Amino acid sequence: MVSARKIKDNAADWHNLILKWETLNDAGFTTANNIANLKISLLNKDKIELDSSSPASKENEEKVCLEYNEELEKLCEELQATLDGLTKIQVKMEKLSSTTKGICELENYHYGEESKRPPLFHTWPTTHFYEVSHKLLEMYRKELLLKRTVAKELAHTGDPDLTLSYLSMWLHQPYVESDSRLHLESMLLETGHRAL
Amino acid sequence: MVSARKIKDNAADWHNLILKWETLNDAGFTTANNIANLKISLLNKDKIELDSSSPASKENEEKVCLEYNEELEKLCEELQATLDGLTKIQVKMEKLSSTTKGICELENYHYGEESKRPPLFHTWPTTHFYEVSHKLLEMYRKELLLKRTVAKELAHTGDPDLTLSYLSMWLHQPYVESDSRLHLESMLLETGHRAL
Amino acid sequence: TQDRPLLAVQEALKKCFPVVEEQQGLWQSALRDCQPLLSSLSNLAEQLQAAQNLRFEDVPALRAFPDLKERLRRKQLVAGDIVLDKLGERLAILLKVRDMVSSHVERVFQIYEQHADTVGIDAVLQPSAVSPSVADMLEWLQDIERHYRKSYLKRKYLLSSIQWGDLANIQALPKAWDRISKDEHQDLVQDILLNVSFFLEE
Amino acid sequence: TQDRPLLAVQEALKKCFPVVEEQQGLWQSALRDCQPLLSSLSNLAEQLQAAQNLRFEDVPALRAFPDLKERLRRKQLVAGDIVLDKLGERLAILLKVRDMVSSHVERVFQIYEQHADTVGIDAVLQPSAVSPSVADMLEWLQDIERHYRKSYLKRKYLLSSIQWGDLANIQALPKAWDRISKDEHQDLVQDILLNVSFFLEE
Repeated sequence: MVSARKIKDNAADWHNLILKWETLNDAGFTTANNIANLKISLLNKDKIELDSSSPASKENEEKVCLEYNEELEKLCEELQATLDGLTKIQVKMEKLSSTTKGICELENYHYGEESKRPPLFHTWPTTHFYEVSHKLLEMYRKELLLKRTVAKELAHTGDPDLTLSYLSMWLHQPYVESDSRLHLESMLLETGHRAL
Repeated sequence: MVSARKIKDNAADWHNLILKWETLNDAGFTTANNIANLKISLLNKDKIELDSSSPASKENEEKVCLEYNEELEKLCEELQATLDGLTKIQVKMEKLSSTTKGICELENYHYGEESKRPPLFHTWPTTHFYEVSHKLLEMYRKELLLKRTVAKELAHTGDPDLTLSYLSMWLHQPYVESDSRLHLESMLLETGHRAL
Repeated sequence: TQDRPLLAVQEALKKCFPVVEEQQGLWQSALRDCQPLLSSLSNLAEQLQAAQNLRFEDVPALRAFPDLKERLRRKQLVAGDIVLDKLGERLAILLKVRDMVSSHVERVFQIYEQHADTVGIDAVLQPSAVSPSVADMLEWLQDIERHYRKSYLKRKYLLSSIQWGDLANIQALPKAWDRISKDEHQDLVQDILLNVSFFLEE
Repeated sequence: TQDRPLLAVQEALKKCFPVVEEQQGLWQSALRDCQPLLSSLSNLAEQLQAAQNLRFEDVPALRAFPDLKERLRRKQLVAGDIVLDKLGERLAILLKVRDMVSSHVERVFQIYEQHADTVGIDAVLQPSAVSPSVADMLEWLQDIERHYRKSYLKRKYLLSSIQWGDLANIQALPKAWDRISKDEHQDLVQDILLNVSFFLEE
């Protein structure tokens, strides 16, 4: 009953953490888009330095490069703050999958070894809550590791088609399958959160 | 970008129309030269008529005066057909100078009035494409009006030294200064037709 | 008939223009939803094109990332069909607005044709101090019925360019979409409802 | 080298809009000639009205010549028919402007109906960078043809209602005449000729 309430409690926290992930991802996409506009504005200024090639654009190359650096490191720290925010979510997500992970370990043990399985709610056995908690966790573990790589390489790259694809992966997150919203509803309707 | 393609298009059409002018000028010089030789051939035959016997009336004079006139009117229509051809070219010249004129009309607003004008290609502002289209137009506009006057007076005149000077002006064309060939290359090398 | 055979027409107009006022509110609330939808169509078009250009790439960062090039493409198309389905919902709103006005105006014109020979040609053309003439009331409803029907055709045909799949064409969708609005009579439905604002509250 | 059946329609429009500009010049120069003429009509209406109010009264000083009311009125009515004859000349100008646009546009529409099945439904709707779509070109000429015919009706009906007596109506003629313009779309023809001003010079 306490393990049953914690399954319902984890099911609720899984929904809240997903909303926190997509919300922080929106603020991160704004920072990343500003990084892209900073790379494009620097390339645009590089053409202006080649047009007004007087002995005053080679000085403004140093002025613009310093404003570019100070804003780039500020956006890198802002984007790293978004990474840390998504990492705290991922830590809580691993904590939700590991907390559930203990429940069935002692639930199948309390009654010997396979004698009869009591349903925690109306139908879903305790094992089925793992297949959702593990798939949801592995999806965001891959997504977090990808978003880290995109954050590092976005500032280093200069290719336009690569910058667009970098922003593309960040906006719509790939590793989180589209069916993840349905698997969440299949568990929220089971635990009693979603209205009957 | 759209201003760049239409400027390059005008640079090509400006070159093509010049070639049509010099070709029609050759056919026009052939027609005009035939008129000059026709005036001289009649004078030479008039000297032969004075070397003829006194007991001779205008037997061949009536035949020659009609064939000479009919051929003169035929050559006047042939030369006028060349004039009309060069006039259609000059109309297209005015269409090229007003089209370029409109390109800079929207170029001066895009960059306010306090910022430098970025060159449409490598070393040419949009305003400079107008100053060439206007001077080139003024040259052939003057030349067209002269070719009209020379064509009208060539058939009317009988002065030998005046006829020779008439052919000289159609041949070299005075109003078309020698610098027209260099300004044409300065357009094509910029727009990307001629290799820099 | 009534004590005045024109009262049946004035009552039809007093009920028709407030309906046109509601339909213009839905017509504009749908066109505003289409500005970011077409912007997201041009946005996904740029992403899809750049991603397809980079099928030959060998990024060192792309290591230990399986099916990433494959999933991104599928994920872009899913988000694209969502924008297309929402645009189809907005066309349904614009079509419903068109069918509403094209039906109310036809019903008001049927009421007019019942008493066309009995009201008199002088009562229709005669305006009041604050209400325009009943003839201009009907003719303005004819211009409104034209504005919605003539715009809905261009709205659907221009939004059929998605069938070409041309990444360059769908990138200029918001550029040509805003052209349909500015080229039409943008200040027409709100301006006709202004001259009749005195006739409604009688 | 180019689309042939579209050049016949493009040349028809390049020759039609300059005609609309000329007809608008006479149309506006005629409505301006009606502003002081109707003002003098309201003046003569006030004189005839005040004289008619005091045609049955008997002021002792004017009793010395009792044949004064007859002469004064005849002189007032003569100046009234002079204004009416000049106003009829301006209606002839507005009639000529209406007949020229309603006939030339029909001729341009004959050229369009010759190639309606050959140009293609896609070529008409497609606009240029500075020239509107050929569909908007024709529909705007229909709106101008409507504007002149719908205004000529109000100009002619209002200038024929003055003959039906009513001493008060001819005193309020400039009030309802200036209403004809303000109630319609006065700034309509000048805006259509503005969007097509780029199409005329090639």
